[PDB]
Amino acid sequence: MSEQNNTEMTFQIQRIYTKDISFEAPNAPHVFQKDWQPEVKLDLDTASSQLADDVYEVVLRVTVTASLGEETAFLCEVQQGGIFSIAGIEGTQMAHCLGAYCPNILFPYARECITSMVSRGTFPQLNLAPVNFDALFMNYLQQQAGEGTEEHQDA
Amino acid sequence: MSEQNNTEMTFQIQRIYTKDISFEAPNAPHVFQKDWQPEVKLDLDTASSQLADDVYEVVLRVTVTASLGEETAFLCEVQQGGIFSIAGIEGTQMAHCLGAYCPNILFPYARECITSMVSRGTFPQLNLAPVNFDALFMNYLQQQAGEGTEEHQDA
Amino acid sequence: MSEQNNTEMTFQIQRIYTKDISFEAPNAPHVFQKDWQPEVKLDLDTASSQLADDVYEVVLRVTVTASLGEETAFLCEVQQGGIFSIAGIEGTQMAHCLGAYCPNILFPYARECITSMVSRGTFPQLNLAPVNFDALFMNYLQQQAGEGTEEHQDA
Amino acid sequence: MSEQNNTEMTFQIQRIYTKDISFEAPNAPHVFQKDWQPEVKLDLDTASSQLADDVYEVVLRVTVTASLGEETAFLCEVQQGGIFSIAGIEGTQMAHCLGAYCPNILFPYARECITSMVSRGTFPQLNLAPVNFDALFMNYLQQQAGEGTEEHQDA
Amino acid sequence: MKQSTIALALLPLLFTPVTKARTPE
Amino acid sequence: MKQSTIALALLPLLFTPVTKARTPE
Amino acid sequence: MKQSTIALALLPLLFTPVTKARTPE
Amino acid sequence: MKQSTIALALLPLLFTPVTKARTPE
Repeated sequence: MSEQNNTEMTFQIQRIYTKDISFEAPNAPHVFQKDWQPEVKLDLDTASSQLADDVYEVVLRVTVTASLGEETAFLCEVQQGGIFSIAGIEGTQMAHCLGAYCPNILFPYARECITSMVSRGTFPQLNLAPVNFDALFMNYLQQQAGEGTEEHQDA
Repeated sequence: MSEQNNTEMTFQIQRIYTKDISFEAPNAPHVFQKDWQPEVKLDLDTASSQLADDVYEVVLRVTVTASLGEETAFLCEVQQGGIFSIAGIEGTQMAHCLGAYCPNILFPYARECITSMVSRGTFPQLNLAPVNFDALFMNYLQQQAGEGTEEHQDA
Repeated sequence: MSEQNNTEMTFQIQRIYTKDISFEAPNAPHVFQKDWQPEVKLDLDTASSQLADDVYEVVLRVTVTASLGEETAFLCEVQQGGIFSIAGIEGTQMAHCLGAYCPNILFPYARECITSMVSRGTFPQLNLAPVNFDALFMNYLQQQAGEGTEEHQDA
Repeated sequence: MSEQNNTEMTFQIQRIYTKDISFEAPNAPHVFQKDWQPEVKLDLDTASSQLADDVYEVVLRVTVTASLGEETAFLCEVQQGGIFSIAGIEGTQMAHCLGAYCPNILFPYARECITSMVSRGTFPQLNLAPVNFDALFMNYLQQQAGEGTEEHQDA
Repeated sequence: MKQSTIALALLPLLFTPVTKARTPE
Repeated sequence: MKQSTIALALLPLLFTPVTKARTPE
Repeated sequence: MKQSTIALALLPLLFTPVTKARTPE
Repeated sequence: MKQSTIALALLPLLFTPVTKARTPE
């Protein structure tokens, strides 16, 4: 993380929307009287469709499982679709745009739709934490170090 | 919304929630080219369970099959369940409580969950018109001893 | 000539929509030290307009205050408006229809919109209580009457 | 200036949340029959906050006004706050962090929180196009060089 | 039923009583 | 700052109803 | 024949709330 | 190790519907 890099990139968000939404609690009566301490098993799956030349749909499947041991608390799956314009860049920069940067746009939409569904099933708030796929792709190609908190205030 | 309250009729809402939610837009960005109000179809299934002494959960599988032109727009199904502390009821009116007034409580929440997922899927909004099905049940029940029921708990 | 019953009537939902939103988390970054169910204060306020005849646009302003201990945590507010076509009926019968029933349709939509802004403020689970607002008037307008179990024993 | 690849400067997100939200459809019942020509004004506000040693919360309040010629369609204003632990390597190096890449963190969330209120206010799909501030600040830091093209000819 | 475009009207079968409404095991 | 749990009160001002929900006159 | 959807531009200030964030032009 | 709530991981294929960006092996 010290790179200059060109922008160029012919990018425009065409339309964002929830293609698929789901929330399952078949144990809903029984699970509400349980002590709330779930093992949140995430799942991240990738999907797309070509609508035209340079017009491509980025879908990211975000699937949140919650299990209080053998008791399944719930399952939730939101597949956030987003139509984006891709041109200008090619190779690993285009791969950065698609496999990190474009579903980063879709991340807060998928996030709110899951946490809403949790609260619709009357389970306590489960907000997804910010995952930088982008910064994880910044990790390769080079060496990765990290400075610590120095703790400095003066007046 | 109401029934024959000539007894010690009890009805204290414990809780409303979603045991199952679904929204499926398979043709989504292709079908958005069809910018108009989709042909919407409502469907119902029965499901419920006894949780405790005079405490009973009622579940309605509300289904919305929507289609733009001659193809699928979105498929939106919510199994809206709700626990109610009910007592002081006898005979066929016990079947009316769960077959009219309890689904009547769940109908605003079913409609809302669907309507929200429609707007999230960026389709033209659709609010289901309120029906007094309670009354239609009463007319039929009060002119027969045919107290029928199905054992169905797939929820 | 004049039977004491809901004569004719006409009810249809035209369009439901969020007209206004407010969220203020004054002590937000610091007050997160306090983890429990925040000290709530809901405050219900009125906003209305008659667009045309037989067409009235009903809003329900749901103001929310939430506090952690001795300080305010967050503030939320939604104005869920809804256009409804109401006709035929007149007097106390329509005073209840717009005074309870129409805002009660809009209550679930406002409810989720609050809990959304709470979730966006990363605050504890804040869900509004399920009330049958129509029943609150209905129990005033009905004479309460029941029956009793009868027995006999001669020793 | 961090000329060598190493990643000396270091970033950790503690928390991201909306500290203020406000949607206003002033003419909402009227605005749906009006001419839909959205002239959307963009207005940026900045808010500073220091929570601790090396714990700095930068906030960006994004304002979106939509006007149908002379009549206001709606307003959507979201104060997107974010607690970011930023330290190790100061000056223009850190200025590219806090004033360029940290905006890019909050910007997807601030987009979505606006888009959500628009969708809840039943208006057509509205997404503000992604602007990579950070790359164009590298353009002034030491120019944009390093044209990569790691290509893969295959389908 | 009378499912209509969007109407409850009448359930496909009489829902349940509070009596048992399930297999007793 | 107050301390409570939800609210919901029967509107003391009532709701502003329809002026003659019969004849567009 | 091309157009562009509404977008932001570079923040004409470059905010520096943190101490020691010296910007020598 | 990650001192954060759950946190996602990178993708085996770099997710590319446009062309197909990856190593040829």
